[PDB]
Parts: sequence; structure tokens; C-alpha cells
Amino acid sequence: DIQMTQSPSSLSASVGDRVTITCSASQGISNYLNWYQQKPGKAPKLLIYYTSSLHSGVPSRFSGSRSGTDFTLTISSLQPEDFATYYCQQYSKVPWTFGQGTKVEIKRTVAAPSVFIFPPSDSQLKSGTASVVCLLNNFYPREAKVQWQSGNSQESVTEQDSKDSTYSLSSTLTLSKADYEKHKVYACEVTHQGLSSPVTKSFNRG
Amino acid sequence: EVQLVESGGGLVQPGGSLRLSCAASGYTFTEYTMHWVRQAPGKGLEWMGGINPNSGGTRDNQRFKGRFTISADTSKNTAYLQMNSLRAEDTAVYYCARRGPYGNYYNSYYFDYWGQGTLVTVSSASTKGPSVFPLAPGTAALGCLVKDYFPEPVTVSWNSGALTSGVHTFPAVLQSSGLYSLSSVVTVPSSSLGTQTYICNVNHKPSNTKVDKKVEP
Repeated sequence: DIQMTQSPSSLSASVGDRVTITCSASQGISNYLNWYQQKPGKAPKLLIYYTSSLHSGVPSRFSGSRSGTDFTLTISSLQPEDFATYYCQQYSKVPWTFGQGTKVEIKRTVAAPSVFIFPPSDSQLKSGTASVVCLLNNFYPREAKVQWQSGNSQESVTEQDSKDSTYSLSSTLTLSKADYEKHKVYACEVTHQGLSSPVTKSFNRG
Repeated sequence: EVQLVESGGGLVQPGGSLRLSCAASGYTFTEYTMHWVRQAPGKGLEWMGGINPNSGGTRDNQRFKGRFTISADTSKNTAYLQMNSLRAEDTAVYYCARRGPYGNYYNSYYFDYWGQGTLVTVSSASTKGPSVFPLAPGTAALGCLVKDYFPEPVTVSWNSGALTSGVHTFPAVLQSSGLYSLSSVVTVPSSSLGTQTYICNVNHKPSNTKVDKKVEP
């Protein structure tokens, strides 16, 4: 049962840089290695087959190579839409095995997060809870903190953007019915690198 | 133009038996070999086996020989995966995958086209559809808020697909309750608020429910 060992696990390059992905078969195989690109949300997509040949209509900045049991995927010049996870499959000995993946992230220049804030909706308030949504939109890098008060909000981050390589964050502040209507002014406090001063967006419940 | 469209993936009780289905079109089904590749969440891909629609003969994987069963229906251009005695670790996204190129070229053997995947999720909890509330609006930024549903995934689109640019569908979170929750926002011209209708379609296939909420200000 042939075992593909891919390195590195994840790398951050800059756009137009050259990225090198390794993959080392546990035992010897021929040219029988395929290279797949999986993007967040999508199913894996073939790029390079027979260890070096380009699938029809794949940007030729993509190369694959071979020295031994060791295999080498070559994005000559990284592009912001190449943000992906890349897999080698071996098709030498059944059962077919894939790599473990390499996550290829894009390093770009700092952006600051456009902030927006959302009161709870009339419609939702009848359920007995209220959810306040702070939204940080299209910032880089990924580090940034959101402040409302704590114990309440969960939060989550869009994956890397395939066009401007930016993130986005949905911090949601879910307190209770009339625990919402007790107090009056709601605001999320955002703090992020490309923002010189910790920015705060707010609304008064009324 | 080749499209593989999957379906079937929802919640399965631990022990129960689901059946997924690839639905191929845009070529001749009996010329190519469908397969099934599986991917647990955050994880690597795993080969499940394949089947030849033209002979019906199945290429198997001896760790799935027992529970799983691949098959196909020439008439409906459809290849299936049957899954019995399901356990927590069988949760994954299940892809089908065609294997080109035409023939057996002894140098070329790869999964060229794939289905979009479907999320089988095996756990004791019960299904609940989501409730969608709006996040109402230079640049205006509206969204809609999907809340209290089980299991993953919900599939959000905007203006039924016409609106793709500027969208941001955040990944779900699990709540101490045990129901999921996510948000999805777009940004749009303010000047367009008065004259374009913005609607979000939260399709929840593990319960056969799609909720379209209209976001006004």
C-alpha cells in the first residue's frame, strides 16, 4: 500500500515568486504520479499527469518533475488565484493513494478591514435571542481582534480570497431577548495592523 | 460539456445505510469509468473504488469491500455509492470522479472531471432546517444570517446566482446547543439599493429545504 509523503505542509509565498512542492513515494513508482489542485469550496482539479505533462488548458507556469521516488510540483510564478491545496496521486499499485496535501497561501501587502455592524432583525427577536453581527471585510493579514464584553460571541474567518488575497471575519454577538432591550448602544471594537487606531462601529437600539 | 452532479448526502444515524449518486452528462456514460473519492473534513483524499458502466464490473478497495458498494445505471446515466453500517469516521465529503482519457493509454490515467461533493455526516443527533434572518444595509453591505440547522452543509447564493462578486459566505460555527450557524454578506452600490432586489437562497439539502429571504432596508 504505497504511501505518499508530501512536503511542505503549508507555505506562504509572494505573488510572482516561485513555489516548490515535494512529494516522496514510500516505494518506487514510475512516472505514475498525478498532480491535483483543490481550491476552498471546490473539488480537486487535475493539473499535471504522467508526472510532467500538462492537462489541456492549465496555465504553463505549472511544471512537475521527478528525481527518484521524489516528485516536484513547480508553480514558476505564483498568482493570487493559485491559493489552493495541492495533491499528488500515485496510480502505480492499487489502491490508489493521494498525498496529505500542501496548503499554498499568498503573502501580500497589508490591507485594512472595512467595518460594518448589523442590529438584530425584528424577525429574529421573536425567537427570544438577538444576534449582533460585526463584519470585518477584506483585510490582510489574518490577525485582528473584535471586542463588544465576552463569553458570548463566536467568530469565523473567510478563507483566503482568490482575487485580492484578503480575509473577512464574521464575529456574531448572540445575547438574549430583552437582555438586548435592557441596554442601548451596541458596538464592536476592531483592532488590526493596517488600521492606525482601534476602530469602533456602533448603533443605538432605537 | 461534462458535468458531474452529485446528491444524497445528509445525516445518517450511526449504523444506518445511505446511498449517494453521481449523475453524469455531457458525454457517453459507458465509455468512461466513474470512481468515488472521499475526503474527511480538513483531511486527505481516500480512494473508494470505481465501476465500469459498460461492463458493470467493479474495481474495489479491500477496506471498503464490506460496508460500501458501487454500482451504476446505464439508463439514467447515474452511478451510485451504497453505504451500510456507517460509523462516525465515515463522515466526509464524497466525490465521484470520471477517469479519462478515453481508453487505457498506459501513460494517461487520472480523474479529469469531478462532482461537486456531498456531505454525509453520521451522528446520533437529528436534522433541523435553518432559520434565515436578514442583515439589512458609496458602498452598502447587506447579508443574511442562517441559524439553527443540522447537519452541515447549507448552500448560500445571492439573487439566485446572478450575484457572485463581493459575496462572502462565512464558515459555519457549532453552538453549545448543537445546531450550526453561519452568515453570508455581499457589498453593493448604495445607489443601486433603491432599484435592484437583493435575495439570498439558503439551500439545505440534508433536509430538502431552501429558504429565500428578501433583504430590504
